Amino acid sequence: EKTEVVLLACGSFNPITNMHLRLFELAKDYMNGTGRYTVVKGIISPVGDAYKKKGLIPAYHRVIMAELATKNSKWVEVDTWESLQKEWKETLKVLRHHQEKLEAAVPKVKLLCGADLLESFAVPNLWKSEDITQIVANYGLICVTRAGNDAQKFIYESDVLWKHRSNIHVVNEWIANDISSTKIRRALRRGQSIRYLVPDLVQEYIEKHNLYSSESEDRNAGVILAPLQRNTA
Amino acid sequence: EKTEVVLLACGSFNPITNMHLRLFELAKDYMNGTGRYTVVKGIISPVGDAYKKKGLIPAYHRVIMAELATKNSKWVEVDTWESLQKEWKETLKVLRHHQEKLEAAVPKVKLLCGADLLESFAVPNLWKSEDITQIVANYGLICVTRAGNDAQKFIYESDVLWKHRSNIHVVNEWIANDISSTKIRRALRRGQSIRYLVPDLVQEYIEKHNLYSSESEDRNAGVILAPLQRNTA
Amino acid sequence: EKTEVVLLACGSFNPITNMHLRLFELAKDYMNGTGRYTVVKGIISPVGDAYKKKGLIPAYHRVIMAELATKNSKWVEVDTWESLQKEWKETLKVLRHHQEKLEAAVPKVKLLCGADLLESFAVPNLWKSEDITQIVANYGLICVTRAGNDAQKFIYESDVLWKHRSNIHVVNEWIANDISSTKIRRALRRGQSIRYLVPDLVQEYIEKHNLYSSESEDRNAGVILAPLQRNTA
Amino acid sequence: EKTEVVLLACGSFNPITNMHLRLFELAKDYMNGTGRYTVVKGIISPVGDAYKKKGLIPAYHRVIMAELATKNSKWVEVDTWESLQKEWKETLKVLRHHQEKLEAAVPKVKLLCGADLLESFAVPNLWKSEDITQIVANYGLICVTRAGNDAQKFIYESDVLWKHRSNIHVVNEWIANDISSTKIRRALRRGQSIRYLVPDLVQEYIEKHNLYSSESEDRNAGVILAPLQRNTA
Amino acid sequence: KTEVVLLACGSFNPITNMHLRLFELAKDYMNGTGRYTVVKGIISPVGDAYKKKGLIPAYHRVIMAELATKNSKWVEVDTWESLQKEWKETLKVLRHHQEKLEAVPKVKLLCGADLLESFAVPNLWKSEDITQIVANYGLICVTRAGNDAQKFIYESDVLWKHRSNIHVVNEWIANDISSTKIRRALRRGQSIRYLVPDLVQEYIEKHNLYSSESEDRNAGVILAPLQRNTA
Amino acid sequence: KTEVVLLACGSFNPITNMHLRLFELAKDYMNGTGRYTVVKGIISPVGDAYKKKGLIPAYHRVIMAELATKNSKWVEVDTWESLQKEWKETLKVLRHHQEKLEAAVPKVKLLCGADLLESFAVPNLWKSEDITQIVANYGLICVTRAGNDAQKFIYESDVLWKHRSNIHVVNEWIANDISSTKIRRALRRGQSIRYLVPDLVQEYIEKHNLYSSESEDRNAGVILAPLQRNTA
Ligand SMILES: NC(=O)c1csc([C@@H]2O[C@H](COP(=O)(O)CP(=O)(O)OC[C@H]3O[C@@H](n4cnc5c(N)ncnc54)[C@H](O)[C@@H]3O)[C@@H](O)[C@H]2O)n1
Ligand SMILES: NC(=O)c1csc([C@@H]2O[C@H](COP(=O)(O)CP(=O)(O)OC[C@H]3O[C@@H](n4cnc5c(N)ncnc54)[C@H](O)[C@@H]3O)[C@@H](O)[C@H]2O)n1
Ligand SMILES: NC(=O)c1csc([C@@H]2O[C@H](COP(=O)(O)CP(=O)(O)OC[C@H]3O[C@@H](n4cnc5c(N)ncnc54)[C@H](O)[C@@H]3O)[C@@H](O)[C@H]2O)n1
Ligand SMILES: NC(=O)c1csc([C@@H]2O[C@H](COP(=O)(O)CP(=O)(O)OC[C@H]3O[C@@H](n4cnc5c(N)ncnc54)[C@H](O)[C@@H]3O)[C@@H](O)[C@H]2O)n1
Ligand SMILES: NC(=O)c1csc([C@@H]2O[C@H](COP(=O)(O)CP(=O)(O)OC[C@H]3O[C@@H](n4cnc5c(N)ncnc54)[C@H](O)[C@@H]3O)[C@@H](O)[C@H]2O)n1
Ligand SMILES: NC(=O)c1csc([C@@H]2O[C@H](COP(=O)(O)CP(=O)(O)OC[C@H]3O[C@@H](n4cnc5c(N)ncnc54)[C@H](O)[C@@H]3O)[C@@H](O)[C@H]2O)n1
Repeated sequence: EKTEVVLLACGSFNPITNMHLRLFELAKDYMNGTGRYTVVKGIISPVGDAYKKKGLIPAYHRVIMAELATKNSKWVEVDTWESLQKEWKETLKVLRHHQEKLEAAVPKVKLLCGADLLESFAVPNLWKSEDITQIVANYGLICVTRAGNDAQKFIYESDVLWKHRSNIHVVNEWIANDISSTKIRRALRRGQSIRYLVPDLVQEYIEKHNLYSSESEDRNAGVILAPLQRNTA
Repeated sequence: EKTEVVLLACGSFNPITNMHLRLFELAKDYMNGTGRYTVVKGIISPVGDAYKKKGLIPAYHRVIMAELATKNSKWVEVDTWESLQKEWKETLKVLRHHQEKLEAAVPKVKLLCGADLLESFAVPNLWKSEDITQIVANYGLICVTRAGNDAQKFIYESDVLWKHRSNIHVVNEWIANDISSTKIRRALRRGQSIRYLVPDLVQEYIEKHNLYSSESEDRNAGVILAPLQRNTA
Repeated sequence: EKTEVVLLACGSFNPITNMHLRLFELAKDYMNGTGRYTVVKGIISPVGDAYKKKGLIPAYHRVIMAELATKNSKWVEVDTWESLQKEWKETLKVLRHHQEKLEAAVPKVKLLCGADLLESFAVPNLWKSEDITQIVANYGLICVTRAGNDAQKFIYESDVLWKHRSNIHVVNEWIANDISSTKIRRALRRGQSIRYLVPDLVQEYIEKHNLYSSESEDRNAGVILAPLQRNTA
Repeated sequence: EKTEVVLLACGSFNPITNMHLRLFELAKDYMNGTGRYTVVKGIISPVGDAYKKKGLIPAYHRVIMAELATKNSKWVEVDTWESLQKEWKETLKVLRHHQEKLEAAVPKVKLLCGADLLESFAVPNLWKSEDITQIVANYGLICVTRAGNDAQKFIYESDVLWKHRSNIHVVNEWIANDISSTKIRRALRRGQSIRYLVPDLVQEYIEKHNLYSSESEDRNAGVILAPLQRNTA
Repeated sequence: KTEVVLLACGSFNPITNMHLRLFELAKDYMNGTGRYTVVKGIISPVGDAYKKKGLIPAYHRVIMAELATKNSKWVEVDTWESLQKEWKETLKVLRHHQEKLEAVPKVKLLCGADLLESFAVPNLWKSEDITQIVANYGLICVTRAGNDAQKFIYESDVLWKHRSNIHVVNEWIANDISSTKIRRALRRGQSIRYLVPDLVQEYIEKHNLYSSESEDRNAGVILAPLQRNTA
Repeated sequence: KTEVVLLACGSFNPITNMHLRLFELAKDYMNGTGRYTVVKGIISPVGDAYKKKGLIPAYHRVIMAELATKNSKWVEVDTWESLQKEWKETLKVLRHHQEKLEAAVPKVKLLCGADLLESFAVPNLWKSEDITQIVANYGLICVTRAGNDAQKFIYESDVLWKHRSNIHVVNEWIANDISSTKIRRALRRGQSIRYLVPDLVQEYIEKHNLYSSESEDRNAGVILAPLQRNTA
């Protein structure tokens, strides 16, 4: 009766934090709460290094931190397909990849994300307009956020999003958590504690290997983010 | 050279969450960061049932969760003295109890709190005025908050806090993660997940004893908060 | 397939304005837009004089203004049942009266209101707690507003509303209005035009009978609102 | 004794809405209210197609809607001069034309506008600086807005406007209902009701001719707004 | 062109650059409409009978006001209200000054939005006093929160009805040197140089006028207006 | 207890009660920490080579600064910077004054508002090595009403955060925003600026009719010296 859903979260996870994990908890409670869906699985998909984002450390490490973070998760797992791509892959292709994989009574894959990601649809050249359309019309978004009217507004201001609003589920986050990866790296560079902001095993892995520093933050400096490069050219 | 410091936090811890542990980490980085102090220990002291606060579940439950929460901490521990007293004890007595206990070169106990508690100083009949003075003049306050200017202002607006401002340290939390006990109890009453908001051992203990509910929320309904009863009469 | 719905707006309509009529258009588009409902009728039900609200003019006139306002509406009508009650009737009973009437495959009546009304649920004694419960659980509320996180938040802070959140639909209204009856009456007493804020026929009816003045505003001065008097005593 | 005044509003009126008409009502109450003026007429002057604004439908439709909107008004009418010119006309010329036309103890024509228009004086190349000076110095400006202190600040920040401020009247709208033309088109594209947001005859005219759509919104896409083209090149 | 006399009542406990600033702002504004001509400014310190918490001796407040205006061509201090052994309503102070001028310029009350909004504080003003002040004299209300004052006026049928006699003067230079904050600064021994005129600063320092003790004067005592009007 | 000298660089166009208030606030703060003793305050107006739009002749600015502090027991004016032919970096001004004191030696600290601090992010306005040296070897006493604005600006910058022990954020609780810009605007419109600046500065401006639409246009279109030098 209810539609089975698989939550897919793409992102750089640089590094993964408690907020990324909360995203799944919140979305699951929300989708299951509607009485219309059954969340069967969650997937964390770290982006490959060809994404070229500034300060992005090696994919293998981000994949290991995510596995450590979901070690004790009964329903959330890590998928490495994206991390292994020599050519950065569009989110639309990742969704397609996962939907097809499930096909091989079939659960539907929905993109799990936050407000920022939804709003980035308006950054020039970051997304191919046709991609935005197929993502909302054929897959769906589960957008979690502390600024719900911020997202509702953004959806209202765009004809394509408004038209497919039935597939964009905005999930309010009442507990104010804004544990960004960027503030974690900043904390690490300064020798500050990040305990209780990221799983214990992740924090331990990061400190053991000094993964984050001024130097790592410099990776890809002056380089153009893959999507931008490819959509402008 | 450096003044050694023991950070003490009184509160209901109903229940303890990642945020209370996070307060300790933050306060310690800040105090050690000044170069003028060395934080040798943190103490979590749950309030005894005589506090009579609404929704306050039994102290043994709150103490065990706080103990489970700090089990894997190397410097934060729980002290049960206050929870075991038959009569509710003023924060100043708790600070004094602990300061004396250390005398037996001697570390200074300092109160660790959020802006809310600092602000509660103005609540009529909540604090004896000589208490506030002794606390800030003889012990000290380490006030952690996301609303820095709020606290700075509160201090600026009181002749006494301002006079002793050198003994009051406002610590800014740039990684906003406000996991209140109230929001946790609300989530629990609603069957929502609190995974990653509190230590796994705390969650497991909450689950096993089905701790928070509409009925628990009702405890002490209509009773008058202990310090209010005492200071009024 | 789709659930048929009848929207019922209770209120003083003192006087009815363009925003009251907008409520129906918005709600209808929203409900039919979900693809899960079919709005078959709108009902404006002006409150009887026994409600005793300060400044409330005779019900006969409020009913006439509502009739004139919906003269050209194909689906929104006026029901006088409430206006004729010698004893003020609780909204729950009005809802019940209309649902029973429909039972003579049966459409469901839902209360159409704005966020102000939803929030009035917290005014001490204004609403019987069990009434609120039965309204959200057995009928439903379609709440329109320019402050949706206003309403969303109000629902999140109440266990009973949250529990029945599936029966409460928040409809964002992006075209920022704010045309309260109270400001229309203030305008009239000041001899200001209210054309284009209310239907032409309503404006003309008001002008012809000098309905609103300082005298009309004093009606019921010093009298307690019916629900308050009945729930307190 | 009292200076007679003719309020003139230039604009695209694409489409006209209840808000554009309320604007005249408010300004009239204000100007007459001061005891120093007598408003004898209001003129809506739709901009011609040569303005080249994106999404601007043909002037005949906009003029007709505007006439339908004012058919039932006793003092506000539509003037077509501006729209009949082959070349887009500077607002100052439109004002001059009308002042001259009245000289055929003579009423003063004053520009009637919202805050948006006022603030557009800062847009690079949108207005020749001598035009601004002449408009405010020789005719006058009646600025109706819900952001009164906003308009006041904009005037304070400009030497030109401040110097002639006695000829600028900021009228506060306390009964806000910002029904922008942009939001009306947005609603039309989406099949949403606009009943009670525009005069019934406008609404019916739009509906009979299916006026707004994705296609109309594209008109002049990529074409440079006439004033910009003129004052730049 | 109507001649206007700006009358400012209040504690001036102590007078600050902001109070003086009020006159300059109002003058430029009224004179700027072309419909008026400001001829004089009168600072009138309230008498000690007002009984407001922290109010120091009128002798000092009068003296500081005089020092503040010593070099003022058009603003002066009127010690009448101060020498009143019985606290006088603002209306009566306006009358006193109107009647004094006829022995003809119109006296208008100069003030801030606080004072205007205080019309809503229970029993602080006799409603007929409000009506007569706005109706028969006029308010020149200076403020940084202009919409604060406009909304307050819009919300009251009485003030609205007399809106033409209530001139709201915006002040765009965000400065709010309240007396309260000057006292606070002095109790804590911080400098207030450049927030009040040099002579008032020097006067205050030389006599250690403000303190925890001076702040406690009249503690627990009801405000004159509140007493008279409630009983 | 470390002896300190507060040095304020800026256009001072014109100086107002607020710039003066800035010194009083910082000195009270610094002395109140019980770790410092503020011995002197120096106001140093930028030279005309700054080329900032609306910047009137440096000589007038210096004189108003002198009149403003004529009665100041501890704050004085220094024309060295205004007399240089080429616009001088703040780092060089600080250095020049620290070297002048060396002739138990007092430390010169830059006194500024949040704007200047935040200006560190303006592209090409400051050499990054210059920022590091100013904060590491001299220090910043930043006065402001938006304390969290500044605290946050510091928190977001690794170099500033790193040297935060040398950056003191002093909260101004008595809002006192008398910007030079608003003073010039008021004067152009003939409004009174009495009690916004010291009486003597006010009298001087009046006597010389200093600010006008015309002066406000000085250097119109000219690129600010730092931006010019750092882009080339
Ligand atoms: N297909 C395309 O054209 C395209 C353009 S960008 C893009 C993908 O978008 C991603 C960008 O990742 P990133 O590093 O910028 C983001 P990051 O990895 O930090 O975020 C992962 C997810 O968590 C969300 N999130 C983060 N913090 C919060 C919070 N505090 N509250 C609620 N939600 C939160 C983010 O919006 C995101 O959806 C990449 O995976 C990239 O491949 N696809
Ligand atoms: N001595 C007295 O007169 C007196 C009056 S009240 C009082 C004591 O004060 C306590 C009040 O406890 P409670 O249950 O209300 C508080 P709770 O137990 O929730 O808080 C514990 C501590 O965390 C702080 N804190 C909480 N959330 C945050 C946050 N999100 N960010 C930063 N800091 C935060 C609080 O200020 C407090 O210091 C009691 O234990 C009581 O004994 N003493
Ligand atoms: N059953 C009870 O215990 C109970 C308590 S009060 C109550 C009923 O509640 C009603 C209160 O009526 P009233 O005069 O206070 C309200 P009014 O008649 O002014 O409003 C009618 C409806 O329009 C809504 N509304 C008005 N303006 C807007 C706007 N600008 N934007 C969005 N929505 C708007 C209001 O929320 C309301 O739902 C009465 O009918 C009363 O009988 N029932
Ligand atoms: N002369 C020039 O150099 C010059 C440059 S632009 C210009 C003219 O200015 C015009 C602007 O056209 P447009 O498309 O923006 C007209 P639009 O139809 O959008 O607006 C008409 C008027 O209503 C006002 N208004 C709108 N909404 C509100 C509201 N919600 N509350 C209060 N007031 C409101 C607007 O500011 C405007 O004055 C054009 O007609 C153009 O010819 N003249
Ligand atoms: N007649 C009555 O019923 C009545 C009630 S209160 C009253 C009189 O009202 C006065 C209240 O004096 P007080 O001590 O409370 C006020 P204070 O003396 O501090 O203020 C004097 C004036 O300056 C204004 N002002 C203050 N700060 C600002 C600012 N930052 N910006 C712009 N304007 C500002 C105030 O509103 C006031 O008009 C007294 O003189 C009292 O006699 N009369
Ligand atoms: N060295 C470099 O690379 C570099 C780039 S810009 C620069 C210097 O920075 C200066 C900029 O001067 P300017 O004319 O832009 C600023 P202005 O002269 O107006 O300011 C003087 C001082 O007052 C502070 N201040 C201003 N308003 C307030 C307020 N309201 N509250 C608290 N404090 C305040 C300012 O930050 C500044 O430190 C110049 O002297 C210039 O030489 N150095």
